[PDB]
Amino acid sequence: TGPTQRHTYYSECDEFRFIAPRVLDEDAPPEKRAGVHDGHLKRAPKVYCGGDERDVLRVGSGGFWPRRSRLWGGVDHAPAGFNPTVTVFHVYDILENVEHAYGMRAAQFHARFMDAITPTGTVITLLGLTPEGHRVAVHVYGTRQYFYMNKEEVDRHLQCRAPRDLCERMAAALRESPGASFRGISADHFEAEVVERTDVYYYETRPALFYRVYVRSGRVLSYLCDNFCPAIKKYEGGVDATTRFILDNPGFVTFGWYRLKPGRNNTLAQPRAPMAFGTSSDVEFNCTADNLAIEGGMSDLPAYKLMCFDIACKAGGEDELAFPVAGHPEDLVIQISCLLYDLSTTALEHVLLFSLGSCDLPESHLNELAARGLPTPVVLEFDSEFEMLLAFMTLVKQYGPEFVTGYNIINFDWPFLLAKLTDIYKVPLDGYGRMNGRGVFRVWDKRSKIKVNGMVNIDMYGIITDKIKLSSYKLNAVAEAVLKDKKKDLSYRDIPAYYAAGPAQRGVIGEYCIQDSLLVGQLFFKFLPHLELSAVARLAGINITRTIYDGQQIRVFTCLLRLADQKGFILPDTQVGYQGARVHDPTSGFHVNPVVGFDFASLYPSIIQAHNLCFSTLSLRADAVAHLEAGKDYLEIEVGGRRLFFVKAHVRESLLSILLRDWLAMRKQIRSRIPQSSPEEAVLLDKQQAAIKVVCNSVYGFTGVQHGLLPCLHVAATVTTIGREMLLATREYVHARWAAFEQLLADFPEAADMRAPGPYSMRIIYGDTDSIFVLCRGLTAAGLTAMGDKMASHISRALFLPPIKLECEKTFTKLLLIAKKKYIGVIYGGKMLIKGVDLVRKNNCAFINRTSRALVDLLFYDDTVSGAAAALAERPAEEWLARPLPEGLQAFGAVLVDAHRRITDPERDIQDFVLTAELSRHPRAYTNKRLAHLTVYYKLMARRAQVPSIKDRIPYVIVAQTREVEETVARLAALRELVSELAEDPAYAIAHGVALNTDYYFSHLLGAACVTFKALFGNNAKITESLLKRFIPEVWH
DNA sequence: TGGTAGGGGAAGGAT
DNA sequence: ATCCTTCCCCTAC
Ligand SMILES: COc1cc(NC(=O)Cc2ccc(Br)cc2)ccc1C[C@H]1COC(=O)N1
Repeated sequence: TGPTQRHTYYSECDEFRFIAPRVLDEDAPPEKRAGVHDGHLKRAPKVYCGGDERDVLRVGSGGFWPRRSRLWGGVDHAPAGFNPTVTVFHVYDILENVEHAYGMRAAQFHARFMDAITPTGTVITLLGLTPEGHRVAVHVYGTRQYFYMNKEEVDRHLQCRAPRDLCERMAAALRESPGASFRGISADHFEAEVVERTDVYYYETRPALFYRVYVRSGRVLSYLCDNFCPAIKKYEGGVDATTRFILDNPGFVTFGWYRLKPGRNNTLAQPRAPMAFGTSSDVEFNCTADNLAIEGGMSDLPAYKLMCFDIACKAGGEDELAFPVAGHPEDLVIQISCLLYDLSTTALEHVLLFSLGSCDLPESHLNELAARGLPTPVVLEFDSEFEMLLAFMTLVKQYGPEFVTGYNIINFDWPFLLAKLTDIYKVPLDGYGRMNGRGVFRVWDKRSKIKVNGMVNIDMYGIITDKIKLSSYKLNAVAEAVLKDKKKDLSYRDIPAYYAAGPAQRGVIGEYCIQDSLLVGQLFFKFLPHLELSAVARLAGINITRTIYDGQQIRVFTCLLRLADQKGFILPDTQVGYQGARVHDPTSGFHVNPVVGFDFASLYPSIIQAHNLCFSTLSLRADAVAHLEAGKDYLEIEVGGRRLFFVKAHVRESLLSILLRDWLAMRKQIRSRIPQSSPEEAVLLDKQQAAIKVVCNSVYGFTGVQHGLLPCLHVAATVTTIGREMLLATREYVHARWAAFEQLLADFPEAADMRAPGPYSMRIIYGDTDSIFVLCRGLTAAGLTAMGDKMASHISRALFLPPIKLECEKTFTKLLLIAKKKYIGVIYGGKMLIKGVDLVRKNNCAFINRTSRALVDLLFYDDTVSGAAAALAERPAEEWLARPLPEGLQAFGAVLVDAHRRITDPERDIQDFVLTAELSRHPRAYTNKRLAHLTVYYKLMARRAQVPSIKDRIPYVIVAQTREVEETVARLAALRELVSELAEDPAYAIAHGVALNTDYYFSHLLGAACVTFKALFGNNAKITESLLKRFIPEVWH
């Protein structure tokens, strides 16, 4: 009969816009080859491979790429008698769409589903694979969204006193819509129960009656909540139908192994006829939700496919050396490297190279690849850009990669390709996902996102930005840093030349793209982001896509929604806040005596658990808790100049406390199975426990997001206030109970074998949020760890309710208290520890980092300069503006002056002198507008360079003042109409031979030394700079 | 729709 | 000139 849902992906083409560079035409004179052919053409799109040629949209007998498609434009390319009986299947993503009966009356659906989507119904599509390998999609009918409104509040406000009345009023209100979107919608299209529930906020809140309204269309529900009865609090109206499917059917997950089973009236699932399909899948099914169950024994991934891809483009305008722009039809997409792996076997299966102008890849590349067990690359030759892109999208639709990865493909590759397919060549994308049409293929620019239905996009860029700490995230730098495999860099400045020389010098470009994509693939399967995120999704009841791109809040919200709905609440729709921690004012300096480091194990979550903090256990009014005994039944606490009451556990158990306790016991359970488990299983177990730790640390934050979903800043500020009180109490306890060594020996008969020469003292020296650093003069750092363990156990037992726990983690031999939240120390195990200083701050140049590192390394791993710090301590350090520095410090001078050498002596690496700085916002919204990386940004923009994406790190260097520098400064100032305007791209400032500001980098090295070593001189900065000048020849001051 | 503390460097105004 | 403010980077919990 034909398809029931029109396939919008291109399967036929007779005429297209042909654009291609004239540089590829050899029979043209070398003078008539500069421009770029652009114009309409009326020929069937074709692709060349290995001397043979075939139409792009030709599918069947002979193909150049692999194909996993069945339907292709109403053609059933499946061997007749293809009726694989499906029992179990894995699910990775879930689609939420709408289906109307009038539309589907063509398709031969069972009566049940047509009843489920009578006027309109919401259908939940599970996408995945069978164990055999078949692509599968099961359509779940019956899922209904629903939301609550207070009955006593609606009855009186809408002058109605019955649920059918509410149905009438909602239907009517939807009729007189702006655009008459819902014409003819009547009251019988809604279901309205009356049910008893309790708002989640405040303990005083008692149950009441709420209308529950069921809705079949996300559009209808959205419009209702947005402008129905704006004066009436609406509950759980944001809960989408997928979340209802997961929560209301207990046990289901958003990622894992399901099984079809008999249903309520001995109902079986029904397979769809191919002409009814709505996905690029091999078999599809219709079922109600009771036809589903979970399969338990299954634990391993199925044959999901991962496409890693990178692109490379060339300009075409008057300046072919500038950076391309997808909006200009002259700049074109020249090459696309595309490699497909199997995710269950982590094995590369195919390599493909789309190219404008045929080529042959270099032989060194081919030999390396063929020798590394990899497959034989297959090049695809195209005459136009449209044919190349159309073939790429046809590959995407036919092979149907369930996962897609690359590097910075969110801010460059996909937006370029889709801007080409959209603005220039006018191509619909809604079918080029998993759905045959009406799908999702958008790209967004507090985070950039890429959402493709049935296609999981994981940009390894973000993965590395979160997991690895670097100064710049160029793919080669990341490769050398993580795999220790350096590969060739590339720039657009070199691409046109390599293209013009011919097929071999363009095959070089192909080698570069394929090496990039191989590297990305290696990173991917080292970090396994798919398994990590899939485990998070399974934990939070949220589909993998929203797991990646839609933030954290949604996860905690979904689990809390599950628990509250289970326990009789309903979450109300809402759609520097509170005093944080106090850093213990440290008395600075170098400490050589043993230092002990205590800290709490998950302080904030344990506070929540112990004191039963929750939305439902909080109260702002005394009369609410005036009927129970203070202290024994509730906790009174003053937070932010206001009294708060938290009813204790035995009155009303906290929702947050339950979530935390269950998650924790779950984590402990799965971690107790790591030993007696195969490493294959142990990777999955570790990803699982990682996800659990993530959401557990996500609770408190979720509570503190003012104007977020379900915020309650009272809980957050109570948490912080309790933490501060706990630290203060720990300090005062250690001071008062163990001031006398008599007591130490008393509690622990182990300080006998630990009494040191000097006098005995024990005082808290440092503290931050959940940490205590205690000085132990008069004690030997022998087993200070193993005795501090019994100490912290004693403190926890004697001071804090469970599950609050204090542990002893590290004991320092020497430690440098620099300033607040900044310190360096040497652990008793010989390991160094650096926190807060410019050492760890990846915004400084590698030279000053290495220098300051050597300085501190000397300060800790050289006995003479350590004794010299002790001698600086012997005296008040105030007098030393006229006194001489002890001999031990000599070494410093040496290193310092070596610096000067490396600064001015050429043949040094300029990359060893680059600064970095992240571009936070869109630059138009800025208060100073006079920043280094902003200057570099605007200069890069004027120069038609690579405009940096909206949130990367920009590198830069500092120029010295010249006549050209000041002249161009005045000229740019007049065009717009010394301070650190001397900032330049390392690229431009190396090829133009620009010289660095030698004074600035030495003056900073002196500044970082001043900041790091002000501690040893009573923490005075001016004094430290002055007596630092005593390590530098005065001809440099 | 990820929280509060921090320190220190760059730039600019006020004392 | 000296400070004193404010913004901005990136840390530590
Ligand atoms: C690493 O330290 C901390 C990180 C955080 N992070 C966040 O709150 C970020 C966040 C995540 C998710 C959502 Br939704 C909202 C915000 C909070 C407190 C501490 C302090 C420590 C001390 O004791 C703790 O339990 N955490």
